[PDB]
Amino acid sequence: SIPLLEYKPSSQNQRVPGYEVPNEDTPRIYRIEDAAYDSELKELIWATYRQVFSEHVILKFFRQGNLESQLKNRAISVRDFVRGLAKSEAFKTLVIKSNSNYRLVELALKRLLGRAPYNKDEEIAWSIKIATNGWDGFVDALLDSEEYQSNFGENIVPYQRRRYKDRPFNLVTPRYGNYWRDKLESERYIEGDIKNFLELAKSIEIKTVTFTP
Amino acid sequence: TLDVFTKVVSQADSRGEFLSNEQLDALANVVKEGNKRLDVVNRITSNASAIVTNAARALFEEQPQLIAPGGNAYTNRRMAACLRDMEIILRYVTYAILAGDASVLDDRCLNGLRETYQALGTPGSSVAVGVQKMKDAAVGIANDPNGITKGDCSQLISEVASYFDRAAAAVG
Amino acid sequence: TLDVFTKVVSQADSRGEFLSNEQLDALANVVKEGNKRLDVVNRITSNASAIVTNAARALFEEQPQLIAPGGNAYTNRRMAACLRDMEIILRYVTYAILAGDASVLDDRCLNGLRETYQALGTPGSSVAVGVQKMKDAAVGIANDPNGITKGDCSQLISEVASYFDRAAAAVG
Amino acid sequence: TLDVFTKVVSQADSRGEFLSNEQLDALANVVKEGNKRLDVVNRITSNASAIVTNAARALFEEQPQLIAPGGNAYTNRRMAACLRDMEIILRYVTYAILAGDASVLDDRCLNGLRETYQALGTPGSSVAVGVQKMKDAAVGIANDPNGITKGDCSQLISEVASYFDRAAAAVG
Amino acid sequence: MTLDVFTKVVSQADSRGEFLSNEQLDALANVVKEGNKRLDVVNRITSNASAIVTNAARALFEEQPQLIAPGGNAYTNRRMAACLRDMEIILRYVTYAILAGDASVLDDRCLNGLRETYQALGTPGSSVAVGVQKMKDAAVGIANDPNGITKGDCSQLISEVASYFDRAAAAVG
Amino acid sequence: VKTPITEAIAAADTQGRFLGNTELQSARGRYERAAASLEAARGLTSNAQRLIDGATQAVYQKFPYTTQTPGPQFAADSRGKSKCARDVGHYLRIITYSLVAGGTGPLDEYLIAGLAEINSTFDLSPSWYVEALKHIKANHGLSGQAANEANTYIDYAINALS
Amino acid sequence: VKTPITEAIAAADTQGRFLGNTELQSARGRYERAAASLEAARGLTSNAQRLIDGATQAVYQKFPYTTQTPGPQFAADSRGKSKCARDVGHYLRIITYSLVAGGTGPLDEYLIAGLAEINSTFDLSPSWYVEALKHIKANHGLSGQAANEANTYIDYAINALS
Amino acid sequence: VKTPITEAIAAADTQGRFLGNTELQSARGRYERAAASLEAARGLTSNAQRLIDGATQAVYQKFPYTTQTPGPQFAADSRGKSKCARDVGHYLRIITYSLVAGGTGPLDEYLIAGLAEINSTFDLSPSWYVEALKHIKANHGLSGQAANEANTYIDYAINALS
Ligand SMILES: *[C@H](C)[C@H]1/C(=C/c2[nH]c(/C=C3N=C(/C=C4\NC(=O)C(CC)=C4C)C(C)=C\3CCC(=O)O)c(CCC(=O)O)c2C)NC(=O)[C@@H]1C
Ligand SMILES: *[C@H](C)[C@H]1/C(=C/c2[nH]c(/C=C3N=C(/C=C4\NC(=O)C(CC)=C4C)C(C)=C\3CCC(=O)O)c(CCC(=O)O)c2C)NC(=O)[C@@H]1C
Ligand SMILES: *[C@H](C)[C@H]1/C(=C/c2[nH]c(/C=C3N=C(/C=C4\NC(=O)C(CC)=C4C)C(C)=C\3CCC(=O)O)c(CCC(=O)O)c2C)NC(=O)[C@@H]1C
Ligand SMILES: CCC1=C(C)/C(=C/C2=NC(=C\c3[nH]c(/C=C4\NC(=O)[C@H](C)[C@H]4CC)c(C)c3CCC(=O)O)/C(CCC(=O)O)=C2C)NC1=O
Ligand SMILES: CCC1=C(C)/C(=C/C2=NC(=C\c3[nH]c(/C=C4\NC(=O)[C@H](C)[C@H]4CC)c(C)c3CCC(=O)O)/C(CCC(=O)O)=C2C)NC1=O
Ligand SMILES: CCC1=C(C)/C(=C/C2=NC(=C\c3[nH]c(/C=C4\NC(=O)[C@H](C)[C@H]4CC)c(C)c3CCC(=O)O)/C(CCC(=O)O)=C2C)NC1=O
Ligand SMILES: CCC1=C(C)/C(=C/C2=NC(=C\c3[nH]c(/C=C4\NC(=O)[C@H](C)[C@H]4CC)c(C)c3CCC(=O)O)/C(CCC(=O)O)=C2C)NC1=O
Ligand SMILES: CCC1=C(C)/C(=C/C2=NC(=C\c3[nH]c(/C=C4\NC(=O)[C@H](C)[C@H]4CC)c(C)c3CCC(=O)O)/C(CCC(=O)O)=C2C)NC1=O
Ligand SMILES: CCC1=C(C)/C(=C/C2=NC(=C\c3[nH]c(/C=C4\NC(=O)[C@H](C)[C@H]4CC)c(C)c3CCC(=O)O)/C(CCC(=O)O)=C2C)NC1=O
Ligand SMILES: CCC1=C(C)/C(=C/C2=NC(=C\c3[nH]c(/C=C4\NC(=O)[C@H](C)[C@H]4CC)c(C)c3CCC(=O)O)/C(CCC(=O)O)=C2C)NC1=O
Ligand SMILES: CCC1=C(C)/C(=C/C2=NC(=C\c3[nH]c(/C=C4\NC(=O)[C@H](C)[C@H]4CC)c(C)c3CCC(=O)O)/C(CCC(=O)O)=C2C)NC1=O
Ligand SMILES: CCC1=C(C)/C(=C/C2=NC(=C\c3[nH]c(/C=C4\NC(=O)[C@H](C)[C@H]4CC)c(C)c3CCC(=O)O)/C(CCC(=O)O)=C2C)NC1=O
Repeated sequence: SIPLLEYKPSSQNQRVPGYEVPNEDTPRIYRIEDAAYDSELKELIWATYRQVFSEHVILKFFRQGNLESQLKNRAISVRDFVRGLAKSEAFKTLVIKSNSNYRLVELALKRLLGRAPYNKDEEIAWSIKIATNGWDGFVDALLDSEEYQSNFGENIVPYQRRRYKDRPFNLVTPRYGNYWRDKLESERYIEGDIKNFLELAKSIEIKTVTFTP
Repeated sequence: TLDVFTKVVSQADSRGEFLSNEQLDALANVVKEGNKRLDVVNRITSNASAIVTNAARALFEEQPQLIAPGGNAYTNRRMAACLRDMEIILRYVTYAILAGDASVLDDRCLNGLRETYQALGTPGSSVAVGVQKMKDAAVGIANDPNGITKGDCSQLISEVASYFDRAAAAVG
Repeated sequence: TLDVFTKVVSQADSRGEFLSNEQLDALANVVKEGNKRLDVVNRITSNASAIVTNAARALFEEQPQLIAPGGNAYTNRRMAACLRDMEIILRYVTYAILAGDASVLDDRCLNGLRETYQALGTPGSSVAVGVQKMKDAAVGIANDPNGITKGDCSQLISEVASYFDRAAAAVG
Repeated sequence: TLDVFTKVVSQADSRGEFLSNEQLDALANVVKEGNKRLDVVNRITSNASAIVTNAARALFEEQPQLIAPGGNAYTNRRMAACLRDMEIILRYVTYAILAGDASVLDDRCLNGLRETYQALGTPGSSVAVGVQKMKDAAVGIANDPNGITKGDCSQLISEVASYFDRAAAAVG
Repeated sequence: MTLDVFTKVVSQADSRGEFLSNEQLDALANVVKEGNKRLDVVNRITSNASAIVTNAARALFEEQPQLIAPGGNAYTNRRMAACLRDMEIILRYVTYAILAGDASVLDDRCLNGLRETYQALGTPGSSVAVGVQKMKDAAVGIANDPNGITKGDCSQLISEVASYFDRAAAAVG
Repeated sequence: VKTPITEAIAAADTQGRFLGNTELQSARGRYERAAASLEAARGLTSNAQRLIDGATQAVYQKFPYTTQTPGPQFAADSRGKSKCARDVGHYLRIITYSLVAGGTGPLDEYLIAGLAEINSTFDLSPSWYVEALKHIKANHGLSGQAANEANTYIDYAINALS
Repeated sequence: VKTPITEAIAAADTQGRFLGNTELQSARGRYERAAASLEAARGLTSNAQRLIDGATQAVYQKFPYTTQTPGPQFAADSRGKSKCARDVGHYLRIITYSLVAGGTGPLDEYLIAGLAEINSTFDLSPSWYVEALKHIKANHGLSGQAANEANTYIDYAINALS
Repeated sequence: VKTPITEAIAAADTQGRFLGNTELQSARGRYERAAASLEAARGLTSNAQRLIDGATQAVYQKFPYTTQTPGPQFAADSRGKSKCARDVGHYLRIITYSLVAGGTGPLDEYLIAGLAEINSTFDLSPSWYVEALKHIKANHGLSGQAANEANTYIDYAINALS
């Protein structure tokens, strides 16, 4: 509804042209229309798992059978396919329970758009939309952004645009945040403590009598 | 992205009062000097590529260690970085001249240039000399009258010399 | 991604001179030891999954508190993190053995592992110990002759023990 | 004898370069403000004799032993001696405002004046109490507006008083 | 594709590969003279944009009452809004074409798939044409009357606007 | 904000190219338009106290119930009528802002963004300010081409209310 | 193609809004500019046979080897010189196109897109047409403000070659 | 950089799998190719001063105007000819680099990336270095399989210039 918070963009490796003509350490950025085979589509369906979830969370239970079938059929465009993984409640429990709203901006830019966030003030800018539009509505506004649709195009798996000397993003950003880790240490269940006996100590009634002489 | 007009607008919005009379008197002067502003901006983009190569030669002579091996601008790939990106200063400078304000210059071409070089290893000082070699030629291109009507624009050309000096001192 | 060859190339590019004769004499030796490099790397990937499970049991015995509740590797999802991941050290180690250089090992599997754990709560020391349990078994797998011709590769196996020790000490 | 026009030549000769465009924009402001100075200068010289005695109505009233028997302004040619050269301060300060640079002031009132003023026996510090009283009357006349179109004259006036302060520093 | 009256002549003169002829520059010099009347007509529509959407909607939904009646295609408040919102989109692409002076922008955005999209949607094409034809007699009538303005006859220019709605109407129904 | 100078700037920024003659001709169009628009702003600033008195009394005579009905939203009490002249006094600033800026930037950024969002909550009927602006449209007293420029921003605000 | 009329159109299309006064002022900047640009196009169309004869002979005297060196790329044979007047005869059309259109649209769509792409393949040095246009820049015979407007497009093509 | 060892590495990285026999056979294709390529590099490093003297004089006799025409871009002055032997002295390094690396990595990363980008700006005609490399292609003096290996990288640079 309301137009977005105006954010200043910083200098970033993809924001400009760079005259690298295809370097080797650059990704293999895949396309659906090349395949014509059983064979090619299994590799292409694996690299999109490797982008949006991460290698560590690429286990079989999480994977969706219906979505994989669609790509082979070709009924759904790969850009329409990534919407399945971002609005998947198997994905949603792993990342939305554990990450705050401002980290949820940063993780979606870092994976889906394949770009670093510019500044801090633009994760604030995208934040209002997510709370009101939901997680699905913020993802929907990110994939239908003009920036995403022009540069990745219609059928090309997400990837990092320019990384001349830049950290891989899967390695760079943890699935969960530094905040949610501190809760895990707080509910560690320390052993032999005085704190777990505090709720038992108040239930016991003690009467004390003092004599003065 | 701000103008001279929206500079006054966003300043008058914060006080929450109507636009005063002398502010409209000052903006009426910007209308009168508006045609001289198109004289200066059109002269730079016509000489855009000629002033990139000419400032590059004067830079790479006077610091020869750059295109020498081991230098930051040695190989042909990086070199096309430190040559074609000299347009990007001029792209955002002539935006700011036609805007008449330094807001567009600040949040695109100034907000992270002194940031991005520590991770890159590009020397900050070398770039400053380069933009400062653009400034004395960009002022000199717009100064000389050949086939235009004579006017006075020294109060306007000093804005252009301020814009390069804003771009230079924010990095080095 | 660098080789032993492109290590010499990018070093000779910085000086800007031709490739010297003894550098070509040294690289001719890498051609002669090139067939010993293929066998060692091939052997590891044949015993890849057997050395992940075998180093996992020796880790989770000797630190029992990990798969005990409250531990960092307690639940299966986390557990399939610490276990599958152990291939990713071996994925980037055997890249570096076949490359003969530690550049591919450094910017993928070494550049943020000691970074990513403070936000994760995983113990860096425990991970380091696990990789050090891979090293004495990966060297021992490539050491023994059974059905291969006998040769000497102690000057080459020490590169593999250096690669795990590079991977271990950069985290813990 | 130097100027504003000639001193920006003389350092430009010592570096041996052509005059830059921002030096010519500097001199264009000097021509622009040139008309006011002639107007300012003419008011000092027309009230030149009225300043000196009105300074002598306080130079001697504040330090009254000077004209009392014993002081160095006592007898009549001694009294006419400190009106003979009270005006020579005004004779060369008006030359300094005309030239626009104090380099013609420092050869005549500032060069050997502090040497004679201990050779003669006159109080040197008792001059600069009254040259300040000239400056209080000089900038009062030069600023006052009667029958003259009004424009800011702040820049000209401050550095008119700087010439009197240089005229008081090298005597005291 | 987005074309002008000028780039209409340019792309036509590019295909023959010859220089621009003198009478073509004489004709385009006339478009400069009628250029200020073109800004008179375009500014008058967007000022009365929302007033002519609601006024043409009531005249449509009276004279076909079965639409907002239940079972109709524009019955529920959602579809209704879409239909209401859409009637600007004809006017958005018409006043683009008036200021362009050419029907190329009108054709490839608002005309290229409207008669396409309705068979899958169930919306009635004929009714829509009527809705646009109820805009046309009011949009011409808004730009016709002179209040506090110089009086000149552009009748040769207003007929372009009546042609643009008739191009938009007949391509659907 | 939106200005046909900055409209030429932000368009040339996304393409990553210099200010050609395409963006340059958009500047002049803003420049000579200001001379028919700045004295269009001088006609409103000189008549400031007339119009906010005129439009406020025009609202009460159009809607006679808004002075009688008890509620915070209405103008029954004194602080309602104190908030009455504040609101239409706030409209005339942005019209003079958007006339001076020469675009619908300040009308976008300061008035109509979320204007239909708040009026559902505070049950302020937008047809109140429609009749308020229509009194200013007929009684601003401006003449000639400049008056016309001012009028469009009045009509651009009305279509944003509806 | 790019035209400051259609530049105002395509900008208002992505925002999905009507033609406000922001896009409208970009139109009359194009309109007035045409009256100093259409007789800037009439100065070139009347002098059509002069300039393509002048620029072609100016290239040969600047580069004397291009008439002597044997190759298809050069102008040693007759069909080279027949392709010489075709090329500079093709440049003057687009300059008259982009002067009449009032933007750098036809220069973008018809000349400079892929112009640095083909010259690497056919080894046509771009400095040949630099000196060709610079003869037209000095000898087009146009005068006044209109000539200056016409000239930018000559200088806009030169910076695209380099 | 690109090397058919690292080509096998970066391909197996994106699939996230171990070095199978698919990537392993790409290694020994690089290994036994080096023995016909390392003495192909020894033929160039021993003849270093011959070829840069030979190719520079071959350019001047092919293009006789490049010694006479006044300009920085040309070789009229002494510092032009000093920059002449620097440029072709820089080409022979990368050919010996890309022969030793066994791939077109150093030719990609150090020479041809942005090579067509700079030559439009400094008006250095690429056909100058085409005839420079073609003298090295005929004057190398290499024989056998090694000559064939050193012959492709010369031709790979020529197609990158054109
Ligand atoms: C130039 C005067 C100096 C210089 C520059 C040089 N730069 C790079 C690499 C990059 N520069 C940028 C810069 C920007 N990105 C932006 O968005 C903006 C604002 C619009 C700027 C100014 C980026 C992103 C890079 C990385 C590659 C790329 O262009 O995408 C290099 C290459 C360094 C390397 O090791 O690869 C060089 C050499 N060099 C000099 O000597 C000058 C002093
Ligand atoms: C209200 C009592 C005070 C106030 C509110 C106010 N906030 C903003 C701007 C933002 N508010 C947020 C808040 C959240 N984002 C979240 O994700 C969540 C949890 C789900 C919350 C609570 C954010 C991110 C912003 C930045 C912009 C945005 O809307 O997306 C404004 C607008 C200010 C502006 O636009 O500059 C206002 C008015 N401010 C006050 O004045 C009250 C004191
Ligand atoms: C109204 C006069 C008639 C009418 C219309 C009606 N339209 C729809 C649904 C859609 N209409 C569009 C139209 C456009 N999309 C474009 O991009 C353009 C060019 C700019 C146009 C004109 C689209 C995309 C939809 C569907 C989804 C969406 O709008 O977001 C409906 C909805 C029907 C339904 O069952 O959903 C209706 C009813 N209805 C009539 O009876 C009139 C003749
Ligand atoms: C966007 C396209 C466009 C351009 C380029 C443009 C320029 C332009 N510059 C003008 C004037 C002028 N331009 C200058 C500029 C200068 N004189 C000097 O001696 C200085 C060195 C220099 C400034 C640094 C002067 C002095 C005038 C005199 C007339 C005036 O004040 O406008 C005028 C007045 C009207 C006319 O010339 O017909 C035009 C048209 N107008 C346009 O519509
Ligand atoms: C290519 C280089 C690379 C590496 C190595 C890497 C590791 C890495 N391991 C992670 C989590 C993890 N890492 C482990 C591993 C361990 N935890 C334990 O308990 C054991 C002690 C230890 C293994 C020995 C586990 C179990 C998780 C999941 C933890 C969680 O989900 O909170 C995460 C965050 C979530 C993820 O995407 O899976 C990263 C980024 N990322 C990289 O990009
Ligand atoms: C990429 C797929 C691939 C592999 C894996 C490969 C390995 C390989 N290792 C070989 C030799 C060899 N490999 C070794 C290796 C060793 N001997 C020891 O005792 C040491 C412990 C150890 C090194 C650490 C030795 C000693 C030879 C003898 C023959 C030679 O020098 O190549 C040979 C020679 C030809 C043959 O065996 O038929 C092959 C094929 N060739 C291939 O095409
Ligand atoms: C052209 C620049 C110039 C100046 C200004 C100048 C001053 C000057 N003043 C002098 C003496 C004097 N100067 C003064 C002035 C003063 N003594 C006082 O008691 C007062 C405080 C004060 C005046 C305000 C007097 C009274 C004498 C005579 C003292 C004596 O004869 O011993 C003398 C030494 C004797 C002489 O020739 O008359 C010199 C050289 N000479 C120069 O060439
Ligand atoms: C050599 C003979 C000569 C004189 C004396 C001279 C003075 C002179 N002063 C002028 C202006 C002026 N002069 C002043 C001076 C001042 N206003 C203040 O309020 C300040 C206190 C003061 C400076 C300290 C000002 C403000 C103007 C306004 C016009 C201008 O900028 O020139 C002008 C402008 C033209 C005119 O007045 O007709 C003249 C003629 N011109 C001559 O040819
Ligand atoms: C009812 C039928 C009718 C129409 C349509 C009409 C329009 C009309 N607009 C005119 C002028 C004009 N119209 C405009 C309008 C604009 N210029 C711009 O750049 C702005 C974007 C735009 C306003 C938003 C301008 C600037 C003029 C200049 C002449 C004048 O002031 O009237 C004139 C003056 C006389 C003439 O052009 O022959 C006419 C006739 N006259 C009629 O009798
Ligand atoms: C700077 C431009 C600007 C304007 C004009 C503006 C108006 C504005 N008026 C409001 C409420 C109001 N507006 C009015 C005004 C009126 N109601 C009546 O009964 C009368 C008919 C009419 C006045 C003639 C009243 C009485 C309220 C308070 C209503 C409430 O609290 O529910 C509100 C919501 C609450 C608030 O913050 O006070 C806004 C945002 N806001 C802006 O930012
Ligand atoms: C509409 C804009 C436009 C231009 C200008 C254009 C030029 C153009 N000139 C070409 C060739 C050519 N261009 C020239 C022209 C020259 N060579 C010389 O020797 C002289 C120095 C110079 C003329 C002054 C010649 C002789 C050829 C044929 C070269 C060949 O066939 O290899 C070619 C490649 C082959 C072709 O289709 O004929 C193009 C594309 N193409 C375009 O679409
Ligand atoms: C490491 C691989 C590598 C090479 C080879 C290379 C060449 C190269 N030569 C250049 C200029 C030049 N190149 C030459 C060379 C020649 N011009 C002539 O006239 C002769 C025909 C010819 C030599 C035979 C000259 C004279 C210049 C200076 C031209 C100028 O300044 O405009 C330039 C642009 C300016 C510069 O930094 O000096 C580059 C980038 N750059 C690289 O990174």
